[PDB]
Amino acid sequence: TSIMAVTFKDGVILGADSRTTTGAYIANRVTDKLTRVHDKIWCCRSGSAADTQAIADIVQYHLELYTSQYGTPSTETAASVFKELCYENKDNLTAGIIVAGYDDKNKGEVYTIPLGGSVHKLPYAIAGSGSTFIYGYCDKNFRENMSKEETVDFIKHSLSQAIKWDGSSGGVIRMVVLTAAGVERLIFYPDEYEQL
Amino acid sequence: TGYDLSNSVFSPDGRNFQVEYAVKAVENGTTSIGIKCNDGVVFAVEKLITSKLLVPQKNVKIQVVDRHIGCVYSGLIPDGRHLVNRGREEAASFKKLYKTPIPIPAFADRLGQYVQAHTLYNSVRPFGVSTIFGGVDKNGAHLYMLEPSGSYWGYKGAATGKGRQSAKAELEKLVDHHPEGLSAREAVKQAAKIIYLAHEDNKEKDFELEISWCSLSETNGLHKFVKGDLLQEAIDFAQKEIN
Amino acid sequence: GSRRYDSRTTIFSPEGRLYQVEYALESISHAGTAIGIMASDGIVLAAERKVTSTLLEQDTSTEKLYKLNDKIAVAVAGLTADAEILINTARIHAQNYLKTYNEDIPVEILVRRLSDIKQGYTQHGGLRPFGVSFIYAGYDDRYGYQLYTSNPSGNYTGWKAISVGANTSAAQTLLQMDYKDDMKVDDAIELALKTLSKTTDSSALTYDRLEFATIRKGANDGEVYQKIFKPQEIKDILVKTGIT
Amino acid sequence: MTDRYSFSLTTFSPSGKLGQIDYALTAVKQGVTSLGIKATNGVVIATEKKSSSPLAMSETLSKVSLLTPDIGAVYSGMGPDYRVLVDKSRKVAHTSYKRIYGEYPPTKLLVSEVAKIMQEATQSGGVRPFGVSLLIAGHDEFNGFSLYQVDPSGSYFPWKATAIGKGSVAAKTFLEKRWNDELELEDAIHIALLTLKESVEGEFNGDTIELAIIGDENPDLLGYTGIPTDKGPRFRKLTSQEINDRLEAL
Amino acid sequence: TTIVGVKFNNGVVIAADTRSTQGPIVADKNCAKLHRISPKIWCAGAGTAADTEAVTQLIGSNIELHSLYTSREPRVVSALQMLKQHLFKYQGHIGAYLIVAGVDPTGSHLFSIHADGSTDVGYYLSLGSGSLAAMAVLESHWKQDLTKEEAIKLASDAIQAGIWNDLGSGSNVDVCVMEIGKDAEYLRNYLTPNVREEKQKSYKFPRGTTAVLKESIVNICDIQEE
Amino acid sequence: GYDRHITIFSPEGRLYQVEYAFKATNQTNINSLAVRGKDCTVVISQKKVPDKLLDPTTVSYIFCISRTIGMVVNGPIPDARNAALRAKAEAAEFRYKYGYDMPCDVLAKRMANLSQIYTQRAYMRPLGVILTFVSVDEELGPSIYKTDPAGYYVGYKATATGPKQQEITTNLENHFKKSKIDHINEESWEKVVEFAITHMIDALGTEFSKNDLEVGVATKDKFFTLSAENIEERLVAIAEQ
Amino acid sequence: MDIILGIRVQDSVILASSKAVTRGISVLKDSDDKTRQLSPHTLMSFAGEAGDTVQFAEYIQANIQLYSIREDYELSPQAVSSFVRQELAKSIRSRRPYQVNVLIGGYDKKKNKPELYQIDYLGTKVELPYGAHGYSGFYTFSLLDHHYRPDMTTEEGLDLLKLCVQELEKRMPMDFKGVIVKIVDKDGIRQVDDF
Amino acid sequence: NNYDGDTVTFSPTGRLFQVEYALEAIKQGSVTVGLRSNTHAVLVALKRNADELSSYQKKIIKCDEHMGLSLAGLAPDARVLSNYLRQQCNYSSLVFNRKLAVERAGHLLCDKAQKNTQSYGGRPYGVGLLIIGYDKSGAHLLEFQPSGNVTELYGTAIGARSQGAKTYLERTLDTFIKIDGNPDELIKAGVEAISQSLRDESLTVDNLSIAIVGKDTPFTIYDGEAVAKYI
Amino acid sequence: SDPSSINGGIVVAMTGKDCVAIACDLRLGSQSLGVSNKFEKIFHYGHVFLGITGLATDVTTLNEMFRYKTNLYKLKEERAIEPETFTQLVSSSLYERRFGPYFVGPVVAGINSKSGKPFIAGFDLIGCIDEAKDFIVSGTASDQLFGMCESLYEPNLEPEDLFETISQALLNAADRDALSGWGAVVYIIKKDEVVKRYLKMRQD
Ligand SMILES: [Cl-]
Ligand SMILES: [Mg+2]
Ligand SMILES: [Mg+2]
Ligand SMILES: [Mg+2]
Repeated sequence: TSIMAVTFKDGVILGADSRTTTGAYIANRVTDKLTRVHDKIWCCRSGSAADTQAIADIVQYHLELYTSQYGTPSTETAASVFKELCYENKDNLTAGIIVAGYDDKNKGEVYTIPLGGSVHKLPYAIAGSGSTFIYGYCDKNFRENMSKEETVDFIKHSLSQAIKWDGSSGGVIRMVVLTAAGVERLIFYPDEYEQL
Repeated sequence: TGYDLSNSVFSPDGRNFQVEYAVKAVENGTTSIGIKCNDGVVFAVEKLITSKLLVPQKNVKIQVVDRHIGCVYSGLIPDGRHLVNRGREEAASFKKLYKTPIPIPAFADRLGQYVQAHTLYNSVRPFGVSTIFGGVDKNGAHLYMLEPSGSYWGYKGAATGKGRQSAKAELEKLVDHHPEGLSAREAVKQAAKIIYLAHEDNKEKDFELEISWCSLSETNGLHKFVKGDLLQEAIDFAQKEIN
Repeated sequence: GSRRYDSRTTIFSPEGRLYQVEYALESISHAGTAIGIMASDGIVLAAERKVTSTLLEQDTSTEKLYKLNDKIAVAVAGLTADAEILINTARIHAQNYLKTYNEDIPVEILVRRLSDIKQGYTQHGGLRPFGVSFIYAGYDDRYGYQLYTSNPSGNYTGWKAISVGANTSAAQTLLQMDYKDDMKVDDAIELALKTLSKTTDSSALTYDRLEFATIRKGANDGEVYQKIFKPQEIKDILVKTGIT
Repeated sequence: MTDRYSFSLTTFSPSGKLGQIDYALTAVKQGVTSLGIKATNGVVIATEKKSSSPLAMSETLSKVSLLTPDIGAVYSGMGPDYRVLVDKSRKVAHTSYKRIYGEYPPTKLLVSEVAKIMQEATQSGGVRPFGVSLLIAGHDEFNGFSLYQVDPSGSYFPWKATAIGKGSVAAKTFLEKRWNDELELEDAIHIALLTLKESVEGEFNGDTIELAIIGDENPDLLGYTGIPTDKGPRFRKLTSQEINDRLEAL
Repeated sequence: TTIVGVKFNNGVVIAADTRSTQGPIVADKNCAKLHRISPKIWCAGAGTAADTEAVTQLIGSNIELHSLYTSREPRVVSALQMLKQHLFKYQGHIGAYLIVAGVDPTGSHLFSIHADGSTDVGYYLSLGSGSLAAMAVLESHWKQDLTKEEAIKLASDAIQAGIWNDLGSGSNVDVCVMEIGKDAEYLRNYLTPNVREEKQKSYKFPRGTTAVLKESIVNICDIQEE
Repeated sequence: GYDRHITIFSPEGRLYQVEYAFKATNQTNINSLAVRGKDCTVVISQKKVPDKLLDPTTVSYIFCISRTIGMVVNGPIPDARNAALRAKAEAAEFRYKYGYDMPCDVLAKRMANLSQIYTQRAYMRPLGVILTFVSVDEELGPSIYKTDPAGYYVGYKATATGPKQQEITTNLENHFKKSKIDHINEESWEKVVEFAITHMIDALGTEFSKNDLEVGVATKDKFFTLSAENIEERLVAIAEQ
Repeated sequence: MDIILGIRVQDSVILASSKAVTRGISVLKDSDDKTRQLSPHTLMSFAGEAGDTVQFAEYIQANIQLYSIREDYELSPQAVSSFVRQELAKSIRSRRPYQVNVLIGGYDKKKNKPELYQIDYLGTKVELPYGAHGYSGFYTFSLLDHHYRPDMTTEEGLDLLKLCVQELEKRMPMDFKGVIVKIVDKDGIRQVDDF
Repeated sequence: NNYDGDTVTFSPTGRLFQVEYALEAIKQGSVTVGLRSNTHAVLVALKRNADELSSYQKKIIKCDEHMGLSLAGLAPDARVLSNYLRQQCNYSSLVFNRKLAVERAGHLLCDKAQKNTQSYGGRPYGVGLLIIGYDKSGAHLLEFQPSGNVTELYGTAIGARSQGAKTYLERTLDTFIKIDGNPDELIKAGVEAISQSLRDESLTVDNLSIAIVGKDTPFTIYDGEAVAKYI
Repeated sequence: SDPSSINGGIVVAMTGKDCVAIACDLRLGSQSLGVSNKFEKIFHYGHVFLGITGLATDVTTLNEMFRYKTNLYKLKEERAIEPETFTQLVSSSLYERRFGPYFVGPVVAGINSKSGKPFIAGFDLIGCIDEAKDFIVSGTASDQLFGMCESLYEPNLEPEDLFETISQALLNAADRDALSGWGAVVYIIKKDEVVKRYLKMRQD
């Protein structure tokens, strides 16, 4: 995996590659790692596919039940439900999740949850095996309050490099845009992002 | 007959007489009130001085839940404490899982479901208290009142205990004369007056006034007790109105 | 609380009787008569079905006689549903014993186990007793052919000939009169049917109102055969004995 | 809390009666009439869809239920008690049989399992008996076609034909005159419709009558082809139209 | 084992080989790897053969009870969700690797499940020891908007690649076609490209060749009357 | 006479505690109505705020169970909320286990089974409520399924609940006897709500303001309640023709 | 413990068991009786892990004695052996299994036949004319295969047993301090005090 | 009447009779007095004997170095409640290195007694307690009733004829509260208070029981010749 | 150490024209030590035959277990269990011990009493059914048995011809396995007669 979430002026965008691995064999070259736990609260999955799918399904169940009783949950609340599962089952899980969401009050927010189960609220976050190769690039190129087009370019260029160097990453670059306007899915194919 | 001997038994009317008998214990208790103001809530209660040997200001009746919710009740005091203890557990588990402090409507249902559960079986007795509670959350101020049956609604003003009719009448005047709203400091003054006026039903023994409040501007949305100069100012305002 | 509604099924009367056991026995006295007769060369089990209908499918019906294993069978008097609960427990106990010792369960050990289960419902648990009386007909290599009975109290006793259900007083007198020790199976078959014919509350005793079974060493050489009689076979034995 | 009713609510009275079972049978007597008739090549079960309101959609309320592909059930008495028994009966057919032997249970054994559930509600702590009497029709390879009645006590009896509920006494007399051992399935359906008309007051048509059969295998209802040994369910619920067609030749 | 699943115009097809092995030995030459969860939901299994059938029948049983409870025809996502949650609970110890396919009122579906309960969605999938040989064929010849006839051809061609090139797979090709608004057709032994040639010699023995010590009649009948 | 205190049979084969739970149902003195359109299902209910000290926004007997399912209750609010919380939990669990949204009729059955258990098990009392579930099901379309203390449930073309249910029931019966169809032949939900309110006015014989009613609407993929101002717009359209 | 032998002759069963008990470095005792009487006509010898052997043997003994009192009847050797097997077969999948091998010698009073059953710690039962556990069979079975006849007398069985013990004393590295020999027949169980 | 068979049943006027009957057991019990100043807190308890051969039943129980109570009613119930207090005082010291506040100790006793008044099968406690203690906010006196009601007071009395001692304390309120730094005079006031509840019998050497706790005074009980000084 | 090859032994089953055959060796051992030459591995419950190889204690335990279950089956069903049904019962019973299994290799053989169709089936230790038309093999010389059966077998053999085929398959396989032999038994099964034959073989 190479995954990232970036806040910008109008909200937040999640980004991911599409490669799933069992060794050197690419078990799925068109995987969807950007997952929906609520209308405008999504997550990026890295680590064990089984673990992150089981966790995401449980979180979706918790937030659906939260919504029926207390109305729309915050992104912070969603991150806390993720954390509770990851921390309390740290011995039996291998999951690195980035939580991203859009409120109207709080706007775009990003929370990263590494292996231990700790929570870290950040302006942007990167994770997965391929993220190691773009710490330098992302730190130099990230600005706060970017536009939608700038943020898409930042994520596209960043994951392009991650894919280029990390054998575990590859395929298409999926993205999900979260703003007041709604939810937009984007896809970018190899012929596009490789020539960058 | 015999329908009133056991809890959770429907009478031929469709009534639970045991719950209705629990209300009698509430009506027997001291007067307590709640006032919803512009950016918060005010709670007040009548404390009967049974003897000179009672230490003033020490036997505190109003209780805090979490850091943003106040609870006051009339009837069997121990039952009220048991309910608040549950409320504190409910609020603790909510904040544990969801991070944010429990919203007041969410909290209201937690108590409601718990009180309602004690009308479902004959192995438990219904609660002998009506509880007035509320506070400030992300969506603003809320005031609730919860009965032995488990029934609760939101309120602009609320009152329960022996002097509830007197209090209710005074609260209804405030609602009519202030459609735009009441300030937090005004509500503290008005709360003092209403308890003093409601003390005519308990006129044999003298009493001690106790007030608390949550306000976005005055207390940063946290529950606090009214003390010292602000308490004395409210007592003076109250004493002036009865004369 | 709940105490208010408790019947207290497991208590003594001032006279030292178990209310529920006594009342369960009263229920069994209205059930169809079942008779067991033990002979030197086998055992007979006869039982009367209760006021049947012409539209009842008899050949696939079983309310009185049940097989516990290849060597042991029972005649039921009381609540059929209650009896089936106990019967399945007894069938399992027989198989447990066979698995453990690699030998067929002795008749008395099976009877004691069921009777102990009935006893438990009279001493603890606060539940109603089983409204069932059994007649056990069985064979083992220790005591040979054996007849027993158990009732809701959990007490069991051995018999040469016995009846349970309705009109046991009249039935036991008739058996006591005509029974002899050197009797044979064919004679016992006739006695069982003659007794039912006289004690029955029905106008006449016909094949469709009966269930019949024999346990014989009339199996080719040293072994035992259980025969649950078919409707046509009951009709034939009724003509043979001269009742119809 | 805790269930503190660990004692029997059904007990023997001085006369030897089990009051609660008798009273449950009384509830069955008040219930709507249902019947069953066995033929040489099938079994039919039928009942009236007594609609509580004309605004209610009576198709959504199923009085005749499939238990297994070859077994069906109908009742008289308390509908809710029936509904939960059908849920329990369907599950027990899998847990205590199909998951063990890899095949559906025979009619008599499934009936035995339902009976056991009804017996336990007659003896267990803090419960009342079920207020229903069931009629269960079914087919299996070694026993052929069969029809069973199950009462609140847990007792069950096999029948050639029978009726339960409101007008059962009159209906059973009607069936005794018409039933013989040479009936074809169509003849049994015809007799079922004639019998049921006597106990119905108002409208008598495909929309107010619920009727199912246990007959030939229906490969068209199997849902798949390719396995010769799987030939489809013998249970089939007759449509509203199929009933009305047989009411013209009535 | 080689198993594949291929989406097409109006439905989905799954296929499998028919060889089951105990190490290097062929236990059964005509094994049935296409299992039925419900009439129009079928799945193919690889890995531990007992686990793939056990887990299929358990979920299939619960799916049937669910269908009766809800008065609705079963959905593939129901079978998928029940399978993955079961497999995740057992943390991979139940060695079931499944390709789940079917049609329901929502439409046609194709999923794969791994033993740890990880799932994925696709238009073409392969699992088992011959999955790489099969996937090579699928990656070479798959296109969008395949017809029913094209999908059956592609699926069986992918299984053949497994049969011939993977030692874990062999013998025959089984196919199951699930089309929308139609009965699912189970095509057992759709291809038979591995019939054994006639032997050079008959090995029928002369009667009395085997030395015998004792003969006796075995009593299979019950205890007799009279 | 303890056969009237717990849920066991009387000599007549009756369960008196169940019958008395039905009587508790009308303790609130509120009437509700539900009807189906082409693309929607509408439910309306009387709203009564007798005390001036009450916050009228918190007084409600309509619940949002899931995104698709809505529930109106006839009975005391404690039992109503008890049922609501449970239905919400059941709907959520269903989605998690079986991978699709719980249908309206299946939820109704599940809550009805839970109600049946209270009529058989002695330690649990029945809830004194009648639950009317509404949705636009993806398979069955517009749906109305109603549950009662006896554990009985059934689908409905339309239905009414409360003290004056019979008057509303007959009014609706007569309309469907004319039109000879199982629904309100109308495109927009706005007009289906107008039909519902109009026919309640005719049956009860009372006029309504914006604060006297409470409305819930089910469409494909969402159920929602109308605000006082959304209802006012509805009342204005009724008066202008 | 070490060596336990058994032989079934015409009208009796003979069990031979070593007397030594060794705690690693030293021989703590040289007169130990590795057997328990389960019923008047049924004897069980045993060998396996320390402690478990006696604990098991006495547990079986208590259960058979309980059965005898309850029914006022002696179980057949076959019935006893099946009970013992089930207990060991139950034991092998326990948290901590009984590490005990046994021989059951009994005289069936119904069939008037001696019977010898060999059961290992796994619950593996076989009826035999002669049997052993551990390495005892490796030395003795070639002699028993040669000399054994089904119609042997008790005295002939003891002589064949002496030849077996002599071979053990010659070729086994361990000093097992001789054997206690017991005979099971129609009259019950007795010990041969000179061997 | 019909509503006093168990603790789970309200009467038509909203009363809990089993709780009221438990309250009655306290009135039958022997008198005990509690009073405090700003520095010290005192318990005085009239012990009761069975006859002349018997000992005098002990009335005062120590809970910690800084806390203890006197009882009136069922003594075994006082042992159960005092044991619970000992544990709670102890949990506070072991876990939080903190002496348990007297007010918080009252809250714990209230909640323990409440659970016995709302559940089927159980029964209310049949004893009344007077808890004294010295913590971080000075001296304290508490009165516990088995209904659950706990009250903080300057002085009080419970048991038979307790009304006489309570009236005396109500008069003396202004005097005894000022008795700071003088333990002997505060006990004198307690002994004079309990004397207003005596009839026929007087305070003897094995009759009287006194306990005290204060600023630099651990909770200590005085019996026998140690109280002859105050007779 | 390996539980499935401590005691040793083999079972083989075949189909013929209107008949089935099942056969087994008689050896029980403790690894190298031969302990018993009378340990039969084929049992029968009514007309359904079951052979079991593997760990001997489990062989005995399972026989007792299926006798238990088929006896209760017969009492309730009022008929003898059929091979197809019994096969499913074996599979269920083995899989319930998925993570603590009986170390065995069962083989079912019999003729359906109603259809008259010959039936055979095999299982792994964990329950997986192998239902072959031709033959089933099991035990420590399963490889050897696969080699014999694959060449010697032809379809539709008459009962007396089938006897010679299965006997020669077992004998020659057993002689190439250290832990099999010490005698052999062959069952020939027809719709209403079953013949049991003990074979003479080398005793090493
Ligand atoms: Cl349910
Ligand atoms: Mg790459
Ligand atoms: Mg109840
Ligand atoms: Mg050799």
